[PDB]
Amino acid sequence: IVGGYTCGANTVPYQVSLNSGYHFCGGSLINSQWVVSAAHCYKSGIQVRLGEDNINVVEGNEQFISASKSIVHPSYNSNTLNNDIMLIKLKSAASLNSRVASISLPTSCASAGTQCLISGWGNTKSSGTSYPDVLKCLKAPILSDSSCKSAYPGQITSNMFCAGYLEGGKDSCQGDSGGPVVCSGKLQGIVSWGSGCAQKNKPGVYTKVCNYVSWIKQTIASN
Ligand SMILES: [Ca+2]
Repeated sequence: IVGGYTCGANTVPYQVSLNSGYHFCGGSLINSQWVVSAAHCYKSGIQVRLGEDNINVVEGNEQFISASKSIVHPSYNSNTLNNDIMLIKLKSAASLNSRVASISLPTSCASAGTQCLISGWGNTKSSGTSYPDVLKCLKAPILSDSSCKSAYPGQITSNMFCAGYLEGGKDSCQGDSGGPVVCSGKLQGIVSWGSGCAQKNKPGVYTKVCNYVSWIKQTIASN
């Protein structure tokens, strides 16, 4: 997260870190045994880390649970990042309380202008590299389809939306991928891509979760 703020320990209780010896992506807990992330985060050998604030220090609310299966969306195209979404099942159920909690799926697609909370452990610099160790947060509005397509001609599908600031300075970034965009208490986006970070007229691009609620529910119901 570039230009954000320190969330505070366990204030984003659905935020997970995907660990394969190191944090490599975020995700969102959507029930006690399922996490949703970005398909471009896929790898074997994932351990899901819940209850994290400082990902380099054991602070006392962590749950470390290995993945039993990962399901990349059947239509994921890694070249275009269309359908950049995947589901990760936990080997055992997470224990849920105030510091570890699932985030509700949307009942509808949120509108341009809605303010959302974007969070992750990714790079905090647009020129250079500094990773924060504790969870960072950003409040940002969903942008119109027309501003999104004008920023990224030929690249925005119906499964994507932009959020952030056309002036730059505030954005998600490398290492935030797979993590949440939450608006009015519902998971509306997954951190997916962007040209650099916090650049002018290059806002963040996010997987549009509302398109995938039926796939997520039916996948969970049969796996
Ligand atoms: Ca920790």
